Amino acid sequence: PHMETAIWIKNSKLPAVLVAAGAFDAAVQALSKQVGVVKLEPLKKYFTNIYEGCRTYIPSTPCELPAQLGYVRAYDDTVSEDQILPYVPGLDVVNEKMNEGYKNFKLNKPDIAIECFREAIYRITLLMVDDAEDEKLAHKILETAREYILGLSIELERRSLKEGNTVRMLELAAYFTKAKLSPIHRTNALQVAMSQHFKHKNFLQASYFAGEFLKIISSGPRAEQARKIKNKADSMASDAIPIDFDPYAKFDICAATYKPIYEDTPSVSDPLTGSKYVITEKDKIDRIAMISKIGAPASGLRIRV
Amino acid sequence: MDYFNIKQNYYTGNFVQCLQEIEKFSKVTDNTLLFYKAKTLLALGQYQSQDPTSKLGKVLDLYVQFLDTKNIEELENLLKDKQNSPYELYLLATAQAILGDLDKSLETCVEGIDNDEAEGTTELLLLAIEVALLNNNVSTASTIFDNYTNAIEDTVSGDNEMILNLAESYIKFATNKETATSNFYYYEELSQTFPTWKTQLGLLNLHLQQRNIAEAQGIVELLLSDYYSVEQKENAVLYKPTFLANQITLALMQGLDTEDLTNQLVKLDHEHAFIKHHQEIDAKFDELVRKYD
Repeated sequence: PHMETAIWIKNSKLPAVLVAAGAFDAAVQALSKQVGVVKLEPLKKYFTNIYEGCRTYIPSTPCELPAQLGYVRAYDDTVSEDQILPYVPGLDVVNEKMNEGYKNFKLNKPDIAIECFREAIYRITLLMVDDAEDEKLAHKILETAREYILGLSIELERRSLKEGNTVRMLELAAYFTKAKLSPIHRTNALQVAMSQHFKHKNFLQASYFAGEFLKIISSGPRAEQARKIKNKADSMASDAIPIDFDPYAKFDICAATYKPIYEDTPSVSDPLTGSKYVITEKDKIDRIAMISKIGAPASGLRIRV
Repeated sequence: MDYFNIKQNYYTGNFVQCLQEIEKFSKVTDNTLLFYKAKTLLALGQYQSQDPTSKLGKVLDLYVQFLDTKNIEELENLLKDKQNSPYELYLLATAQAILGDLDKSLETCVEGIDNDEAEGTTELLLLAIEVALLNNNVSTASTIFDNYTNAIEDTVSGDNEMILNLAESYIKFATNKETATSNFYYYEELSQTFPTWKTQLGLLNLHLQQRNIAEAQGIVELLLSDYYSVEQKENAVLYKPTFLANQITLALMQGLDTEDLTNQLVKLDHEHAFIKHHQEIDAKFDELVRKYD
């Protein structure tokens, strides 16, 4: 709240700047009305980084004197004294983290991958952007990030099942297929689904999934199995175990219960993530990034200066 | 007068040489010489009481002793009500500011900036501006600076022009004005004439300042390059804390994890500005988590 600091708060009251100006409460209150942020713990590191990220110390003369604070501004000498704001690491890094995510997805470490996407969702939350392309993009990334957190959260919950629940396990391995990931990655979802529906003589899906996969992978080791599986399966339209899954339908997967939310089905959204849940979940925290209240009303994520 | 060299080496950080410039005088019982000598020895971590006779060289021993016990007792004592020289005060002001009394420190500085002794005054003008900026007082620093400037004449600017440019620099650094031109070229030149950790680290700051994480990155890798972190372990272990602090901030710009391992070093090591702020901020946040139950 000093000579420099004041300019900042005077020039922009968006969270990121509030945080950098050392006005934490003000920021906490803004993220609350804007994105429905309620649980603060997994957000400390981010408040800290923003704050320390725009401050640097140069040594004082008699060395045993404490160093002098210097501020790192967002722009250079040639800018309206109006547009004097703090430096806040922007999207360069949001991507860097989104990639760590993908790297960990190919490696098969959902835990460590979900950890990344969450981080990118946090950095987007306290981002500071000037162009409108970047603001549009920030949201695009946020969208994806949750689709991967959601898709993996489903694969995880599926892996957490003890035999005997094979009805539900086939239900999940199918829903994972509905997580709007990039095709290249959706492959592993299809393969998991396609192969589990095969294993339990449910070639009605087994065939579906396999084909839905082959149409993204011409040839290769794994792609070749997809073929051999789609044939054998196609020759016996079996329905071993019918599941609550309609590929010819429109629905979203509840990020909490992992049951499908059809167009009628009453649902509530998460102000920040946008993930969808059944009314049962109203007023609890979202599973995509334990920060916001489901259904609480918000006035929009404020990223742009 | 002549020791323009003694000085020009001190304020650039190489006491390796700043001490050799003082050797060129066979103990001229000069206060300016006593001052920079005792001060330069401390820097090279080789201080040795330069005499208990002088009522300056004596304040020095007291000050050095002070540094080892954050105790201003005898220091503030053996000076009270007595009308002493700026040099004697400068050492007092630092003691006070090192302790945290930044307001009583600027008073001490001004008290002497405006009295008798022709010598030692510009050395205080700096410490006044430093102590003012530390205490977060930019314009007072500017004014303390502006009044002394627009007044004083060409001769004082002779020897001490360098002592002055330094203060002007620190003001520019906080003000964040001409950080890319006048100010960048200032540190720029210093490093390319006095490659010390001081000059270097300053330059590193102008890069961080400017978003040049690239150039910044370089200046850093270099300070790790043996020439500095080994072939100069001396006035290089002196600046470790501030250097880690600079790396943290650089690392934060590149979104690097290092934020933690790095400031482990400075934490379990020094308790300076960055860590003072770090604990301040870290706590203010938990104070908000309690608050929303």
